[PDB]
Amino acid sequence: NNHFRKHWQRRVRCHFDQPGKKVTRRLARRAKAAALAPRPVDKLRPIVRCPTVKYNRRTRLGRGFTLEELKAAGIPRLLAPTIGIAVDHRRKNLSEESLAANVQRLKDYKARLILFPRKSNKPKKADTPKDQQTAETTTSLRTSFGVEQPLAPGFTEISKSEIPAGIEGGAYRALRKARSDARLVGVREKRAKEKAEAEANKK
Amino acid sequence: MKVRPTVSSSRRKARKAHFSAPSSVRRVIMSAPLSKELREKYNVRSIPIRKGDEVQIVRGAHKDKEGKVTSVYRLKYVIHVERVTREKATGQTVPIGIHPSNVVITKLHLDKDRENILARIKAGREQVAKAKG
Amino acid sequence: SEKAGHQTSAESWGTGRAVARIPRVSGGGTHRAGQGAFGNMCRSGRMFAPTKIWRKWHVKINQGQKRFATASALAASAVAPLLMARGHQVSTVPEVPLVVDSAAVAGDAVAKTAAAYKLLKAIGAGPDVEKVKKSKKLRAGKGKMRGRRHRQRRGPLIVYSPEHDGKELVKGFRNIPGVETCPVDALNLLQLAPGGHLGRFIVWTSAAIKQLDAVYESKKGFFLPANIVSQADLSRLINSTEIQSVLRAPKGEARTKRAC
RNA sequence: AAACUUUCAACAACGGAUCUCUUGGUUCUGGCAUCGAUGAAGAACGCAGCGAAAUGCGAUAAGUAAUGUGAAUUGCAGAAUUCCGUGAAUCAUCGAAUCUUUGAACGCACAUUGCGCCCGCCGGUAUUCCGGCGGGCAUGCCUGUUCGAGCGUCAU
RNA sequence: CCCACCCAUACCCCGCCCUCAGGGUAGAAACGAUGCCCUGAGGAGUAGGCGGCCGUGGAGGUCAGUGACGAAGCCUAGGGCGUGAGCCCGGGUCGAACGGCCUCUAGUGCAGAUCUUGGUGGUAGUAGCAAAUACUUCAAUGAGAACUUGAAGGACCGAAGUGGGGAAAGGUUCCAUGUGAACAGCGGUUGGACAUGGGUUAGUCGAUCCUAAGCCAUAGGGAAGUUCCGUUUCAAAGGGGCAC
RNA sequence: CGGGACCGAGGACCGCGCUCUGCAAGGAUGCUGGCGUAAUGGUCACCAGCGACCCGUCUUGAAACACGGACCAAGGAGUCAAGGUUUUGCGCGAGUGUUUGGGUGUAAAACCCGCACGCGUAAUGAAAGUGAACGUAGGUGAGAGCUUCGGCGCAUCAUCGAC
RNA sequence: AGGUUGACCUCGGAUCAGGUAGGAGGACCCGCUGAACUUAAGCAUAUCAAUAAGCGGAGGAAAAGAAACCAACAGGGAUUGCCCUAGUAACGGCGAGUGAAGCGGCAACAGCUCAAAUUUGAAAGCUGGCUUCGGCCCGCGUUGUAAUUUGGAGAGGAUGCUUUGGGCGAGGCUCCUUCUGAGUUCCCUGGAACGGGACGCCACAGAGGGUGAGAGCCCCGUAUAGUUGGAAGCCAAGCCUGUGUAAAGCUCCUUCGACGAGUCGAGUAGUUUGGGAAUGCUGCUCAAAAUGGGAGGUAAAUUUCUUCUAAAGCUAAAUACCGGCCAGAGACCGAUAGCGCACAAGUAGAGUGAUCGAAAGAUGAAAAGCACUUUGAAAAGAGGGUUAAAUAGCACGUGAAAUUGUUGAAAGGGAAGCGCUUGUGACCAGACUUGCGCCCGGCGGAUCAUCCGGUGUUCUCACCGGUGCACUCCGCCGGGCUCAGGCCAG
Repeated sequence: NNHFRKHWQRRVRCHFDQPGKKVTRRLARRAKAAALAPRPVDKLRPIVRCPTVKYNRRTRLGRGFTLEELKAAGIPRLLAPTIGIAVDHRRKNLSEESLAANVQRLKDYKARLILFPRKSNKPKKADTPKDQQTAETTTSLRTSFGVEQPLAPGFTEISKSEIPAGIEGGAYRALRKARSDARLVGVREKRAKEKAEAEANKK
Repeated sequence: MKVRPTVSSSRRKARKAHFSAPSSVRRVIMSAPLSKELREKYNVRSIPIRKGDEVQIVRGAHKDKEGKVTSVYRLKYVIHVERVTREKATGQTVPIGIHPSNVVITKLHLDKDRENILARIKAGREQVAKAKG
Repeated sequence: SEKAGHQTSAESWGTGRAVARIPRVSGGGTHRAGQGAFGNMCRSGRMFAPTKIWRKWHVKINQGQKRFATASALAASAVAPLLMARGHQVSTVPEVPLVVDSAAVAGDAVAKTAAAYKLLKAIGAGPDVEKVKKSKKLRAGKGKMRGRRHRQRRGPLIVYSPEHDGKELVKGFRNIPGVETCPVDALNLLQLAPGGHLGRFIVWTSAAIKQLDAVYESKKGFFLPANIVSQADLSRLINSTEIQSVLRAPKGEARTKRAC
């Protein structure tokens, strides 16, 4: 199964520039950090759960925080991208748990945020005072605000008295019954409708 | 070992630069050491050579001969010293080319620009020695 | 170049009675006209199987085997016969492995080349340094035109701890020919076994020799390998009482008399 | 026996292999973004005391100005440089200039150094004639100005 | 029918080489144990298969390697080692680098390909240098004269010329002076060769102007487009005069 | 009991023996002469006796035919990449693979890091789907090796069962 | 005056005032157009290939891009690129073959602007001309220029708090500039030390090159902190000041909440795709809607559900790069190699033309490139010179072979060459030259044996210092003797 029947030699890409490109990327990152100092080099990202049944076990970083997350955290949507927070207006919060986790994440960031005044001689009440402006900082939000628990714990200890009884009939039989009911949902509905029509006709 | 990325240790590039150097670069290339008396007087080790300097030949078959520099043939990378000549077939006198790194300057042809050169070299050497000390 | 030998217009003159059927340069009025072209046997033609940049230049090696080889080279560096068999002048070295106090190298103590050279002579690496100094020769071949003009022997390798000794000793040792320096946490097999030959002469600092165990404990996925042989003294094993007491009697001698 | 032919050897020829050399190729890597109607790329013709080419330049023509350096250039000739300096040099840099005939090429043409038109200035006896010099005159399109055309729609 | 005799790489005995097989060799006075000692058998080879070695360019290590008191290369009726590919040394020449060992690496080994490029033989001082009727004498020049010049003779073209001038094409071949080599299939003092200079003068001769066959812009229509058609068109395409 | 030819492998002793002060018994010593250098030996050129087709290619079964070769120097043809497969060496091992990337660096090297991912750890069916112990992971016959000498039985093979 | 005088609209003129386009380059990029060799036995599906050639249009990148997306999950969340998905789903005569995407990890991240609304208590907007730089004009424009709003919303309300403008600026960074350590010490070879030997020195510099032969210290440079002088930008700790006319954000809400048409979609035709049942593009015909529309990879009707919100627009980065400019490198090539070109090479030369397209590097450290004499018409030759060498003479480093001349040797009655074995002649490499051991004699010395002390070792062996006083040791010189020695032989 070799696909060499076209003029493949015109489109061969070698990668001798791999260490040079790593050096170029590191120089660009150092320049970006020096331009952004004392801000972190990256923006804060929310925690989202991967789609599909293969990957819904694991969480990861998403694009940006939702508008309802920002509203529940008390950060206006025009202020948020100016203080290192990514905003995503497309994502919605369908469930309470992800919303609560990302709201707590935003609150921890806001509690650890040091906001310098726009004019040094005229600080405002929303600004961090000068005698709190000096503290140890982080320059990597992907590290200091990473995904701490991407997966659930695979091991947990409980007492023998707290062992669950289990579903009646067994887990295998419960799976078989659930599959059977899903396959027979429409047949039973049609049969019930026909029985109701017959009962109405010959009541 | 060289460290700076603008420095090349290519032999081909070095020889191309040396043999295609322009005249002002060749002036720096044909430098000569000063005598010990001149070194202790001026705190200068070497200087670009020029016409009117007095030199002593310390290498080659004309070693220990002395004289004034009569010509600086920068095109041939050579200097001519008076009375350091040879006889042609015809009985005429032809100058013998000497590389300036084979001579030592015993008397400097001095003018205002040469004094400025010596003064700024001495000042730089003293500044570097003071900073490193 | 991929276009080499193919920047010509040339056609074969066909089967005939006179000349070979190689393609020949068309036209006239010049020496090239009528001459052979495109063949690997032709002057000014394309070579057979022109070299390509997508040749496999780099070799992927397992990190576990790299760590194994580095550990073996470190173990071979502590065997004084192997240092002599690799050619290091270590007859005046007081102990192998040679460990110098970190107070003699830390900070700016050997930041000057004269001080570093004096320390090498004091600890006994001086004959090896002089061996490198006297070994310089002009290379035989085209490597002289290709930027590789001289060859010389390898001297001592100084292994240091950057956290405790600093990095000014690197500048101190840099200009001495043959003397190499390496941090204890980034040891290099190309330096530990030059030319694939075991037994490099190494000068250790006390901080580096104290940090080596933590260096090898911090390597994830690697443990120091177990040998297939517990006792390497074959003479001791063979001439031990446990083996000798159960042997059969000898059935002959080292030399056999000729019968007929 | 010599000559001749052939073989072997020394020296001499023929020829340019071998060895060593390499201001050149080849491949990889890093950096940078900058042509032109303000006339480009390309072409032609010229320019040095003594050059045909290569190189450099454009009638200010192997160059001018400016800045820097600080005593050459060199094949010959001839001059230097007040050397205690507005300064040698086939020097470097380069921000000011010059930049022939052309070419997208633009008055119309061009297989012609062909033929015009408009406006100035100068000279020759000159209100009329003759000559020279300078500045202009392509196409499509946009904004605007101004001069217009049509019962196309109207007011009066 | 008989007796003797001749010789194959066959058979017998002996030595030596290689391969295969079977044994020995550590309380090691012990060994390139990848070694050594003992014994036996066997030996042709195409396609084909496998092993070991030799050689070339380059890389790491090493030999405290060789070298202007001569590296590499080259020549050698001069030697030594190896079954062999090869390796080493002497002598001569020469002038700036090079080699051994273990690994690494490849554009790595030639008699052929009517092979490629370059160089060189026999043929061979050979075939030949025989169309266009034809040359001779004296003098000069010069190192040198059949093919330079002057004179003296003899001829040929024979006015549809071997004459006198042009168009195309060439581009200095024109003229004077000088000239070694090369070229002028012989020679050369001569030359359209080589070197340095000189030479082309217009209101009236041509070009320039006109239109022919024909070609190209414009209006306008095609075409993805480079562009195609169109040349009087389905174009507001301009001249003159007068004015209190 | 004579006559002649070719050969002398080995390198302390050990053995088989005999005719037993010793020997012809598991392989040559003793005595003597000339010469000590081109004498022996070797290389090259040539003569002599005997021997001896011109190489390569092609074809078929083979020759023959046919093709290439005036001579010399230098050049000159199973390479590289991707993917399989079998075998050898190596590391780790129900796991294995750092090098997409990140950290770091004496800077294209070396060193370090881990999420995912690939392959393996489960198969089968078109699919929906289901999914590997009756038994010291079974019986029987062999089987290297070990054994307390009664047996226990590796790998592997054969055969009957089980999932 | 009304047969006049005007307002507009459309269409023209002008060397009108001011601008702009064209060509080049095209490696990479965006489109259009578009093969065949090849691979399929042949061969019209197919493959090569949505490639080469052709045409148009950009930039330092282009393009794409803030969902009419993916999905079906506990849901992700603009674009691009790498790894993986995956040689998988899928497509395919008579089979050769072809071949994505979602998820996941990573590099890099950045978001927005219109149309559809009446400013209507005031076109609040703008090109151009003239300016005394205050403005004033000629106009554009209501067939709509500003503000406000863009679906994430917004408009209107309510409500009470928050928000803002200028000017300095320490200092830092980027780019050219001045300057940087140490032997030409002594001896030998040599034409020349940069070679060999000795004695030093520098080193954050022992990279590279030059100099009469391998130079850290002769020269340029090389390393590191800095240090002179200048220009233009950027970032920036802080510090002075105006304050609310106005604009701006947050919270809640009855209500309102415009949202792109010959377009979407359908049929058909061609082409294209893995999407030959599920792809995209274009042409022709038909041609929409308002919880509507698109999508949900098997055709259809009915009932649901989930996701976005097309038919208008902009936007850095991560990505590409056989073109250009600058630079650094290599287990690359070393003048028939390496680019066609190391040289006055895209040159000379050829062709009407499109185009085709070479050969060709090296005296010597320095021209010191041969004075002068002599013979020749000259070229040159011979002397004599230069050079370290002319066995380097502008035919020039080295100087192979084919092939040729001379000299020396030899062979030859229609081939030579080759194998085995003598001989002749010529020319050679080895071997050998004496060693060891005794017995006497003569010399020259006490590193004889034992003992003592110290030291080292293998812990019982040695070395060192004292002791020997010469019948003992160690060399030398004369003899004599035994043994072993080279070649050919009996």
